[PDB]
Amino acid sequence: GKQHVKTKSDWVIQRTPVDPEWLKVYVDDESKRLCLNFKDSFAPITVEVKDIEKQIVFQSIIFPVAAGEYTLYLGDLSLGQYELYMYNASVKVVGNFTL
Amino acid sequence: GKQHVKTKSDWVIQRTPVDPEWLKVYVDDESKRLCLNFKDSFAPITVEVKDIEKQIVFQSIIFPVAAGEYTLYLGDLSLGQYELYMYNASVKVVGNFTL
Repeated sequence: GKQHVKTKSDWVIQRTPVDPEWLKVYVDDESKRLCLNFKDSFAPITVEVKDIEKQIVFQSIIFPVAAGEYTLYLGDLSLGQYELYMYNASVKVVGNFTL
Repeated sequence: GKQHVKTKSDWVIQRTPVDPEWLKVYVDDESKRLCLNFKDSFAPITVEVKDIEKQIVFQSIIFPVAAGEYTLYLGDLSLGQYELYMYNASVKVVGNFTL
């Protein structure tokens, strides 16, 4: 029948310096796209974009199941200054950009 | 055009103890199933099972895109004693079980 397997977890990330370039984010202000390039796969991460009046104007969850480029579509946004906030249990990422 | 957005990452996980029950592993020796229950979503993780001669008898990548239970079928395996090893860039997990 069904039995618990006693496991031990070694969180190597807690003793391993992280690559400053694990994530590279770009904005294309012509096509109104955000491009997120992950060097390795990663846990799902929530992406929020906030305007100058603190309105959340875009929210999505990205599933980086493989290394490579993930695109987010910001076509519905006005021009202006935006804050990018990405988060999950492991990391919080902040940046700013203009459309 | 396309412009780099400077981002600052805060790796919360590097300074935060992780719930020892983040992952619960079970084995059903009748159905020859391994069951992996994640409390939260997680990065893709490689699952390897080794026999007493250290032959790798099962190897697969799991994609824990949502919290919940993931099942792996071990029908190819003999009755016997096995070592479990699961790993990605962030964690290594070890346990042992019987079929």
